[PDB]
Amino acid sequence: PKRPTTLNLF
Amino acid sequence: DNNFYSVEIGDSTFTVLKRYQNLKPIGSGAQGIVCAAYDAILERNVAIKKLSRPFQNQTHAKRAYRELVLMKCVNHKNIIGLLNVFTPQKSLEEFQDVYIVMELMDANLSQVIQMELDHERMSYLLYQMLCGIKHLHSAGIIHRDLKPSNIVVKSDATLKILDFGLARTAGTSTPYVVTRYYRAPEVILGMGYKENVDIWSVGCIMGEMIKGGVLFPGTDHIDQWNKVIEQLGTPSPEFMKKLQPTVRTYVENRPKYAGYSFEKLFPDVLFPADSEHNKLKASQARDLLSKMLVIDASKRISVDEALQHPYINVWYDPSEAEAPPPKIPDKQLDEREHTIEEWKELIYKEVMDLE
Repeated sequence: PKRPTTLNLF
Repeated sequence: DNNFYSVEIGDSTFTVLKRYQNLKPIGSGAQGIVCAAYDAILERNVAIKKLSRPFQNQTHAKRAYRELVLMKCVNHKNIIGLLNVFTPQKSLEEFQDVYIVMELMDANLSQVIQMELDHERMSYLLYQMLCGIKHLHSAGIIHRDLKPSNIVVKSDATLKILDFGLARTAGTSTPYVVTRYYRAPEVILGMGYKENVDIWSVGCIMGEMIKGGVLFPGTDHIDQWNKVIEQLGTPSPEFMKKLQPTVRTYVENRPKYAGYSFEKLFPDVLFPADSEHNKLKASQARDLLSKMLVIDASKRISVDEALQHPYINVWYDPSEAEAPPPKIPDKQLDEREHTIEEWKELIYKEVMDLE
């Protein structure tokens, strides 16, 4: 299970 | 000519090192106003918290000290980074203002609450919040005011906690300084508190993330208690017994409530599709919510357990979760009264040391 490396803050 | 310089931000004056440029207003802490700024030397954004004559007052100085001290010795990828501290004034006689420079994240949790996280995101953010908090607790410090606007994130999905003005060791010893909606029962009803007071806040925050809105809105300090019991149902008598007698009467007088189940508090519609693999499940989330959001503190899960909880521990990494505690110079004990002037000197030495 991979850690996310993105988060959409737009 | 000189080292510092001045900009008016609305009605407020920021006097800072010339390295710091293009201040913009962004916020406030318990104490303090905060600007974003360019650090022309490191070539990056930062945040500059101004504290105005913090020695003005028992309160202001206590908090200022704590925040100075804690910002220094704390060391974790999930706590906000110290970068700098100063004061433009040139002597204990001159001395009046403090500035703290910090990493600038991208947004606070505001911000995330309205967007629809996948489980892996939601769980990961919590996981990070908890590592942060396990760091603080590991040295016996309680944040006390966790809440979306004190938690910041970055678009690579990392997360840190912020503001240590209210942070200190375990409770008893003034009520209305924690933000209404995140007040644990122990805090609402005036019984004093242990570290898992922070757990309550985490539960509210998590709940907010899923709920899309504040978990226990609460139209004033007393109504707050209504919102809690309306949802979780009436605490046990075993719990009532621990109340001070004056507060106990009010409480036992409240209308009784069964409260909803977490299944009804937090139904599937609210959650994203369940995970590819196993533990990232709505029901597992429910299960964690149900051990955090628990009125009776002595029945409430700790951070350690929360890290072990199946919904969270899928990211578990000991070098993040079991790092050495911050070392606090044993001087600072988050309680002792001092004076108009004793404080003024404490902070100054403390800024001086840190400059």
